[PDB]
Amino acid sequence: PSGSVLVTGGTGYIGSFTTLALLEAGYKVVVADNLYNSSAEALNRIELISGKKAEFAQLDVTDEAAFDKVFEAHPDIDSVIHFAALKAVGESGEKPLDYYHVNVYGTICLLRSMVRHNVTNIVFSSSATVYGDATRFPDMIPIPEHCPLGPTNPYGNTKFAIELAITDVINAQRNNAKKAGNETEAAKWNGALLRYFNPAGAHPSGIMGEDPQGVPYNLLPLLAQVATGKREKLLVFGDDYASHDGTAIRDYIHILDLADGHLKALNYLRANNPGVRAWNLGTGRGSTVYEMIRAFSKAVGRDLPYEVAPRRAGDVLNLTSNPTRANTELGWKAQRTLEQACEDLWLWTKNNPQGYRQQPPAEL
Amino acid sequence: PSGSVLVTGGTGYIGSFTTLALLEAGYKVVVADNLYNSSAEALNRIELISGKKAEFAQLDVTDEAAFDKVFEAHPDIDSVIHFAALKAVGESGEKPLDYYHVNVYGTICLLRSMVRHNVTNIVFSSSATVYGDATRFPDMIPIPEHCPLGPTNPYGNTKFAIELAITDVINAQRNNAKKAGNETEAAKWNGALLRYFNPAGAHPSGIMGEDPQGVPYNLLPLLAQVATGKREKLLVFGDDYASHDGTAIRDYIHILDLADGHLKALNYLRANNPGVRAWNLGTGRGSTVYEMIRAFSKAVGRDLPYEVAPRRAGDVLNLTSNPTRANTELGWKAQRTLEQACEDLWLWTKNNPQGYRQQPPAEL
Ligand SMILES: NC(=O)c1ccc[n+]([C@@H]2O[C@H](COP(=O)([O-])OP(=O)(O)OC[C@H]3O[C@@H](n4cnc5c(N)ncnc54)[C@H](O)[C@@H]3O)[C@@H](O)[C@H]2O)c1
Ligand SMILES: NC(=O)c1ccc[n+]([C@@H]2O[C@H](COP(=O)([O-])OP(=O)(O)OC[C@H]3O[C@@H](n4cnc5c(N)ncnc54)[C@H](O)[C@@H]3O)[C@@H](O)[C@H]2O)c1
Ligand SMILES: O=c1ccn([C@@H]2O[C@H](COP(=O)(O)OP(=O)(O)O[C@H]3O[C@H](CO)[C@@H](O)[C@H](O)[C@H]3O)[C@@H](O)[C@H]2O)c(=O)[nH]1
Ligand SMILES: O=c1ccn([C@@H]2O[C@H](COP(=O)(O)OP(=O)(O)O[C@H]3O[C@H](CO)[C@@H](O)[C@H](O)[C@H]3O)[C@@H](O)[C@H]2O)c(=O)[nH]1
Repeated sequence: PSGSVLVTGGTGYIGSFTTLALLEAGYKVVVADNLYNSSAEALNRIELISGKKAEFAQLDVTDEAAFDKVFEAHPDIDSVIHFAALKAVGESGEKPLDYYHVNVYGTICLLRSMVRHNVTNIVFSSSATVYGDATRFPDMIPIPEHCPLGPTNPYGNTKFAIELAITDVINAQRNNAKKAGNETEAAKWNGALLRYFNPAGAHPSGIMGEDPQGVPYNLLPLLAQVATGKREKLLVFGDDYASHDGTAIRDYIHILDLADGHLKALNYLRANNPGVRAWNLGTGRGSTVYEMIRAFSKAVGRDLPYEVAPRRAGDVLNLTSNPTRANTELGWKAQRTLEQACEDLWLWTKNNPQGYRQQPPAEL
Repeated sequence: PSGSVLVTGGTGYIGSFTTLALLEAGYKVVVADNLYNSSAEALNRIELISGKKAEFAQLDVTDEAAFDKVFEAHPDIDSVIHFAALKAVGESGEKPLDYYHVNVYGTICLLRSMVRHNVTNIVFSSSATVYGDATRFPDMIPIPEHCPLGPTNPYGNTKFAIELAITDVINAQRNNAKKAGNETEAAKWNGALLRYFNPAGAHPSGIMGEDPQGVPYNLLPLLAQVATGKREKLLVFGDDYASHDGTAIRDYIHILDLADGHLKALNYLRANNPGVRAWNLGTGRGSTVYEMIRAFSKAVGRDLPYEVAPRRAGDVLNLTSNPTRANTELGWKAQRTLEQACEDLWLWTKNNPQGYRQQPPAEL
């Protein structure tokens, strides 16, 4: 094997494609999830694509004893990728305690169990919401990693709190080893703070994609529901923004390039051993809402109906990425394009309108 | 009774004088502590001074079920003052996980139990370390509340993370009530973020003071050990600072004024109901290390011996407070002075060289 990796979440959206890329790289993957917002079927789809399958452990991330059982059964893990969290921004303003309990405390349980079993590498799933609004700063768009952090929602604060925790915990392990004159043990402890932006698309085979629980709230999944008949139309949130057409700007990156960025980051940790460092995982291409509706409509064939609604509270003007650091240091670049994401997203939705609770059509 | 209050910590340094001021105000106090860094004897000293005694509950703050038992036995609490935490800055760089588990997660358990039992007011014990170094900002000294936060140690990050949690949790309770057209229920939820600076001194009766576990590390307690014979001398950390004599600057506030600030804040919450707001609890008077050694030496009689050592890592130049907000809004001002603190501190140490594990001399 080319190494072992524990993947919390794993059965989730970004988690599934990440474990897929890991197995195809030759890694041994153990997936940890309580299946709150995903299905275990995603693993079966991985086996059909890669030929390899990951071991599955069903446990709550807030259960510290459960993390111990995993490391005791797999003492060769050495590195963990952390996806397990709650990601609904609006919901975080309704019940932030559940977010602080799952995201923050869940990470605490992980780190404690990590130190206890001597797994020294962690790759955290941070968001771009930690930057908040970047228009209050001159020449801060596109957004670099050295941008001062300041979230505007409880979800962002959880991610921001974890980043501070990851830095402190890991640096302590390194500094305590340096004090004891053990530079060897110090170099082993590393952390990758990957700040995702806006993910989109699915697998080109059309057998794997995003299948969450509850009602979708993101732009593309809602557009997919319009094009499939579940939704009547789309509600554009604000048309008076400082863009050219009037809609907000985001950085939409393909899920395949997003998941591949973990492989680059994990290698950079096992190589240089820089300790803790953050990286933006975007494309650098800013796209308006109107452009996305048009891009996805072109992928489907017909133009999807929409209606203009007032601005959504907490929505920033621009969230374009400055991925120059990730391109040079990690050697990672967004291969797939924005339009290329709409094509295999629509491929996934058209063939699988009911996600994983159905069996895909005759594919190969 | 003039209200009921749960006081986590309570048996600790700032906690003891706070519960003392609460009982003297007519409040009903239930003290929660695991006695990690304090003794239960402090309560007996309170009974001797105030005549009233607080109910004691021995429990870990990371035990959510224990918090439930308290609220179920005391359904009339309605408000909680949160002191329970780990405060050693240097130690936080050695084992930050224990700090994130006790400070951050302990607060999470409290809030969850608070929402569960409908106690709506919380007064958090924040530190001035959340400001970090304020010299990187023009005209930011003395330090106002609107200073952008940026800690330099894991201990500061825990306090900073909690502040964000307190804001999000409480604002959610208010906003959810507003959405349901219930402005009455929304006004009940409030939070006071009291950012302490540098506490000093003890009770003028000399029967109550600071008696922690382990070895002291703060300036005044170490000076007290020199003047009592336990220490040989004091080690001044750096004499090349940008002050007039060369030593660092801090804001030393008497523990009695510090504890009384909670009464003012608690009243401001039950009155205006502003939701969440931060207040600095200092004097505005900046004092160097040399001035403190001289001030305490004068309180003892003889001049204490000291030796100059290089700078301590993470020590900022200035930490003077800008308490103008606390003076106007809360109607709180530091009555006692700096020199007045050294006098009753030395009174406490001279008569009680072994803290609470001894019986005080014949006092009244
Ligand atoms: N989707 C986005 O636009 C976005 C953007 C930036 C960052 N992220 C972050 O990336 C990560 C993954 O996002 P995603 O889109 O893959 O979402 P997702 O919901 O598909 O993945 C999250 C996974 O966490 C699991 N989980 C939640 N609580 C758990 C618990 N207590 N115990 C065990 N498992 C638990 C869920 O079952 C799910 O599989 C999250 O941390 C999210 O905040 C996502
Ligand atoms: N001392 C300072 O210079 C300073 C300055 C700024 C802020 N503060 C903050 O003020 C608060 C009180 O400080 P203090 O000087 O009174 O220190 P302290 O040690 O006397 O008080 C802390 C109390 O917390 C208790 N405690 C710790 N962990 C616990 C747990 N898991 N369960 C139950 N109880 C637990 C201890 O037993 C102790 O009584 C702390 O939050 C501290 O960070 C102190
Ligand atoms: O029905 C809709 C949905 C969205 N939008 C707009 O489309 C853009 C993108 O919306 P969405 O997909 O919800 O993304 P963001 O609001 O940018 O935030 C998402 O992407 C973040 C990246 O950091 C994640 O952390 C969050 O969990 C996730 O809600 C925004 O400008 C919205 O105003 C609409 O106009 N109409
Ligand atoms: O032996 C000593 C101890 C201290 N100092 C100096 O005295 C000053 C005050 O030291 P100390 O009492 O340790 O206070 P701070 O370093 O300012 O921090 C304390 O006060 C904070 C207020 O926010 C709390 O949060 C921390 O827990 C606590 O360590 C500093 O300039 C030190 O460099 C010395 O020169 N020699």
